[PDB]
Amino acid sequence: YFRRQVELSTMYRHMEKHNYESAAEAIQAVRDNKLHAFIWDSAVLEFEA
Amino acid sequence: GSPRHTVPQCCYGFCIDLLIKLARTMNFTYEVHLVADGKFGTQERVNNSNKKEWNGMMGELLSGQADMIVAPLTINNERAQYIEFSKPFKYQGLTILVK
Amino acid sequence: LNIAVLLGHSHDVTERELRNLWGPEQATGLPLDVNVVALLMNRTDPKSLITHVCDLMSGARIHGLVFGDDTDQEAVAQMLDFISSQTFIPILGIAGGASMIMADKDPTSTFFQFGASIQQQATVMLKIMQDYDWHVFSLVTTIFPGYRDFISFIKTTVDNSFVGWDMQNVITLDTSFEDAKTQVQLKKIHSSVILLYCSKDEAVLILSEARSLGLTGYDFFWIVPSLVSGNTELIPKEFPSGLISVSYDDWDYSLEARVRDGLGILTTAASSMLEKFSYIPEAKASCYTPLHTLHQFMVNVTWDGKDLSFTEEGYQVHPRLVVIVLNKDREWEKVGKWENQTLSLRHAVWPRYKSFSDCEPDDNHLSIVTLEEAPFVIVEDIDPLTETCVRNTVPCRKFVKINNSTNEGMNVKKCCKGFCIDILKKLSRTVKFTYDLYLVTNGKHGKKVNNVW
Amino acid sequence: WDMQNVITLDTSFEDAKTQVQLKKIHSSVILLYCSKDEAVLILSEARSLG
Amino acid sequence: KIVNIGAVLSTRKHEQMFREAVNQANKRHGSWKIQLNATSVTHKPNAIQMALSVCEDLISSQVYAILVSHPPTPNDHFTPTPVSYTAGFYRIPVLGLTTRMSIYSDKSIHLSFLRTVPPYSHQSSVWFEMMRVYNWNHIILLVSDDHEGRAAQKRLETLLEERESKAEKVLQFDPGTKNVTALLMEARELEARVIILSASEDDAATVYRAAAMLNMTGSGYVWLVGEREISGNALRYAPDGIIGLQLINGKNESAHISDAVGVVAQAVHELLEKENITDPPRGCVGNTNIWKTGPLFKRVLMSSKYADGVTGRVEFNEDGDRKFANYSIMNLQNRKLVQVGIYNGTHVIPNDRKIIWPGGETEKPRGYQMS
Ligand SMILES: *[C@@H]1O[C@H](CO)[C@@H](O[C@@H]2O[C@H](CO)[C@@H](O)[C@H](O)[C@H]2NC(C)=O)[C@H](O)[C@H]1NC(C)=O
Ligand SMILES: *[C@@H]1O[C@H](CO)[C@@H](O)[C@H](O)[C@H]1NC(C)=O
Ligand SMILES: *[C@@H]1O[C@H](CO)[C@@H](O)[C@H](O)[C@H]1NC(C)=O
Ligand SMILES: *[C@@H]1O[C@H](CO)[C@@H](O)[C@H](O)[C@H]1NC(C)=O
Ligand SMILES: *[C@@H]1O[C@H](CO)[C@@H](O)[C@H](O)[C@H]1NC(C)=O
Ligand SMILES: *[C@@H]1O[C@H](CO)[C@@H](O)[C@H](O)[C@H]1NC(C)=O
Ligand SMILES: *[C@@H]1O[C@H](CO)[C@@H](O)[C@H](O)[C@H]1NC(C)=O
Ligand SMILES: *[C@@H]1O[C@H](CO)[C@@H](O)[C@H](O)[C@H]1NC(C)=O
Ligand SMILES: *[C@@H]1O[C@H](CO)[C@@H](O)[C@H](O)[C@H]1NC(C)=O
Ligand SMILES: *[C@@H]1O[C@H](CO)[C@@H](O)[C@H](O)[C@H]1NC(C)=O
Ligand SMILES: *[C@@H]1O[C@H](CO)[C@@H](O)[C@H](O)[C@H]1NC(C)=O
Ligand SMILES: *[C@@H]1O[C@H](CO)[C@@H](O)[C@H](O)[C@H]1NC(C)=O
Ligand SMILES: *[C@@H]1O[C@H](CO)[C@@H](O)[C@H](O)[C@H]1NC(C)=O
Ligand SMILES: *[C@@H]1O[C@H](CO)[C@@H](O)[C@H](O)[C@H]1NC(C)=O
Ligand SMILES: *[C@@H]1O[C@H](CO)[C@@H](O)[C@H](O)[C@H]1NC(C)=O
Repeated sequence: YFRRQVELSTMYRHMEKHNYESAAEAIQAVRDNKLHAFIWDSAVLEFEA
Repeated sequence: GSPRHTVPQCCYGFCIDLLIKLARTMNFTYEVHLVADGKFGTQERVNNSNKKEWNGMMGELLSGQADMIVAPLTINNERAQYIEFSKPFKYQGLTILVK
Repeated sequence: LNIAVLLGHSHDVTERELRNLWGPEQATGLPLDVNVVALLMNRTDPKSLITHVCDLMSGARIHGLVFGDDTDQEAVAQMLDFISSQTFIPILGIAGGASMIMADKDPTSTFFQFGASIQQQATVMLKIMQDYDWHVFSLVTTIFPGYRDFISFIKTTVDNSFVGWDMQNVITLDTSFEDAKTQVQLKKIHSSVILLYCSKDEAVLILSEARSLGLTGYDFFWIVPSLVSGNTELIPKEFPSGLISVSYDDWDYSLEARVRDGLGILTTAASSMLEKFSYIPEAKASCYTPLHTLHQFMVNVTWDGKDLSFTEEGYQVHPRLVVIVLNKDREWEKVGKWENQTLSLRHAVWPRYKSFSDCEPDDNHLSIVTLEEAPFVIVEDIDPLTETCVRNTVPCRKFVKINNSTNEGMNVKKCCKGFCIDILKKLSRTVKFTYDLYLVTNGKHGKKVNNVW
Repeated sequence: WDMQNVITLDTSFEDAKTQVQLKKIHSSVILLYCSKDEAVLILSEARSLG
Repeated sequence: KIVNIGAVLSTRKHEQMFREAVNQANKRHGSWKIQLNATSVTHKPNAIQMALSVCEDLISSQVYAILVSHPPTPNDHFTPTPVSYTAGFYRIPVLGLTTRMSIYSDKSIHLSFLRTVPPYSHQSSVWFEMMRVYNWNHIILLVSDDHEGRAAQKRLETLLEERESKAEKVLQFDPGTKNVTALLMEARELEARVIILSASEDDAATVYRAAAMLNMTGSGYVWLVGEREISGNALRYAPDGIIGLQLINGKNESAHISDAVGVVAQAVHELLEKENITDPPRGCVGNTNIWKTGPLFKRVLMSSKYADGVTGRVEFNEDGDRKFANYSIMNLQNRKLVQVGIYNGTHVIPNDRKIIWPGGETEKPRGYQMS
């Protein structure tokens, strides 16, 4: 979805250095402030918040 | 990390109850397995032959190892060109998680 | 072992330099027996191709055969494949009509050629079309055979690439004549780039129809395979000056430099098979079925550092193709050379050759210079995973100098974006012009530096 | 009125430049103005052009 | 005033009928003074000496068309290849008459070859039609022979282009292997049960034994094979009720030879209308120059339509094949091949017989066990 849109490719060139594999490891990384933001599906985030 | 560690496991929650509702309504049994990685599935070129591949859930689907994907499956144009979808059951968007 | 190199050619190149091509060659002898016999011939009939082959097989059981040619007969490769299937002798083709590609081999056949398949050349042509973003094209193929596999290979190649090939439906021809419905299908072409698969006899009629239907325009491109563009001498006047073809007949790589590699391939395969099986000489007794062969063994080889590996189908892994054009002097220029696995070109500045025939005058190509600025002209490298400027970016070139001891540099193709790029795209939408974009290498915006801007 | 170019026809028999001028046309409605002896050839060419 | 015609034919007793058909070729075709000259050569156990005997005879004899037919070779290759190669070196039309290998369809390999018998790939031209008859929309294609089975799979996918459907699963493997049950056990889990097979006899016996040992020949397992899979010991090991095809006038060689002679005769009398009658020279002695009107003479031979003979309505397609052949649909009624339907050029016409399926009743098994 961020690869198709030609005006959102730059963030793609950020996220190619930082993408992860599971949601829970990203939750733990942003939980201890190892990350600083997390773009994700709204239902999973509204559940875990 | 794990070369081969597959044990029988207990799966439950939302979509499992959806599948139980479908097997209650439509007359069929099933056998739930999971995917062999942690990827939904994208459109990636393999090393040679100039050929695209789909990995993940579409990878185990289009290889014939599955017949129905019941998952948080995001509907887009690319997957719908290759597999058919049903009508959605839960609507969302995209947002940010902060502290 | 005993290896014979027979050469059938009317262009008289002597045979004693082949004996000179054996002394310092293979100085580190890995086999225990290397012997060569060089023979010349001026006849190419199959009677000689049976009789002299049986004589050389009776001539101390020659295990290696290398044949070259200068004619245009592809049935020689059809004969030698059957002879290699019957005699259990690895036979190699070099040039002329002997190196022309045949489709399906036999598992009992050990015959091999120095040439590229129609699929590999289709891959090269589509790489050319990808490097110029010629995404809107068509396909005009006649009923000359191999065409169904060619169309199927193109349709499988389109659905497995990050390009997004706009494919107009494949116009096919009934006969070589100017039929009614074939002319109707040819008039439906409104695109520019045309992949034209036909024979040398058909091309004159097809391009005469193209001039008769206005398909030889200054924007209309034409890309053809190797079989239609054969002899460098016989080029008819019905070809447009600006036709691009691909053929591996390089003028630098001569016949001796190729047989010098082929003999090394044969000796390397025999010496490596000696490491696994002992009895390397296994030949047939007389013209009038072993197990250990070199057919299933020489998958890879590295002679003189050059990679010369083979495939399961019986082709070359790395064939040395040459991308030629037809310039305004009605000649064939060595324009593009093939890289390691990728493709390089010399003319990144693509020349017009705007008049294909004598009189095609037009004024819709524009040369546009610009300069890198942070909100307007953002110039970045091409996306390496796709090799494609994505559709907000446009192609451009920059003469980046390699070193500063000399003035040599490369016109590297890059991607432009920003604010003025959208302005130029909307101008090309409205005013409907063809534009060429390039960065400046002289310097900044402008200053009258001693009456020189 | 969204108007395309003024396509003129010198001769319908030359079949090279006028056919390119007809290839420029991709709009829906076309106003035609010629003689009766020429319209047969013009529409016969435009039939094979689709 | 002479036309040389070469013959590369199996037996000496059919050569008399060949010469009789040559004599009848100039019989009703007027008082024109053309002659037809015959030369017959037979089997050789060695393959290079076949072409060695053919070349200096027929090329020096300046033949225009060569009729080649050799069924009774104990070698299982069945290759008239070197005669066709030698005559295609100078673009001389070899007309194959008995072999049916699909390697001859590629005219990029056989540059001037024509044939009057259909190859096995056009059996697929019936099979899609079978899918049109008994409501079959999900088939399982199995290919053993990798030589011509790629062309058969390509022809079936060409016939499935208009419907825009595919098979459920296609499988290919090594011709000659034995441990083939791993393909069938993965074919067991498929929901459809219509099974179509293309194989040779040495693989047909193996896959029949594999389907017998897995009990994959019972109810629902509908089979559909061709002519190779119903001959040899494969007919002995055949599962009961199998549906195959039989060539009408396929094994009757002499009537097909006479029909081919009539075809060549009307083609020569049609070609004599045109001028520029060039001759293929003595190419065996030094003459490397090929015959100039090769493709012209071949294109004359392409669009020739006929209405007389035992074959009768014989016509050649864009590939030079037998247009609209007649196949008798055969069923294995208690290990006895019974004709249970015919097929002319466009459509399957059933007879009044009973189609005993490999499963149970005579009603068609809709073998779509949706899981
Ligand atoms: C084959 O035999 C049939 C027997 O009737 C011929 O008749 C045609 O059969 C097809 C079957 O689909 C029909 O669609 C046609 O309408 C029939 N034609 C007529 C006028 O009866 C058929 O002509 C025979 N030959 C061919 C072409 O294979
Ligand atoms: C599962 O995960 C780890 C890491 O992949 C693996 O080494 C091991 O087999 C398993 N250990 C646990 C925690 O069950
Ligand atoms: C449901 O499935 C069972 C098992 O296949 C079958 O026997 C039965 O007829 C079906 N009954 C219903 C309620 O549809
Ligand atoms: C190519 O293969 C190697 C070895 O399996 C692997 O490391 C690499 O990621 C592959 N590249 C891709 C994904 O095309
Ligand atoms: C090659 O040409 C020469 C000169 O004309 C001739 O003597 C010879 O017969 C030809 N080749 C052979 C070996 O027959
Ligand atoms: C060539 O092939 C062999 C296998 O026979 C392989 O082990 C080797 O790596 C290849 N050559 C090199 C040096 O890469
Ligand atoms: C390029 O050549 C190198 C050897 O210089 C070798 O790795 C390979 O054959 C080629 N492929 C790559 C890595 O581009
Ligand atoms: C340009 O000149 C500089 C001087 O230091 C040199 O380092 C560089 O290699 C030269 N080449 C280029 C990149 O133009
Ligand atoms: C020339 O340029 C290349 C790439 O910048 C560099 O590796 C090389 O050292 C340069 N040579 C000199 C002497 O400038
Ligand atoms: C024509 O026919 C005879 C019949 O025996 C055959 O032997 C020979 O090839 C031909 N002879 C002539 C007259 O050329
Ligand atoms: C084929 O392979 C499987 C592997 O388990 C084996 O069980 C079976 O007996 C084999 N069949 C034959 C005929 O070799
Ligand atoms: C024969 O068919 C039956 C059907 O249930 C099956 O149980 C059995 O395994 C089959 N025989 C063999 C040896 O596969
Ligand atoms: C072959 O056909 C001919 C002509 O009808 C006939 O004379 C001959 O008996 C047939 N042979 C058989 C029995 O197949
Ligand atoms: C024969 O070929 C020549 C080639 O120029 C042609 O001019 C001539 O008309 C042809 N003769 C006939 C009537 O076939
Ligand atoms: C096939 O059958 C039709 C109808 O009888 C006939 O016209 C045609 O000649 C037959 N072809 C053969 C194989 O003789």
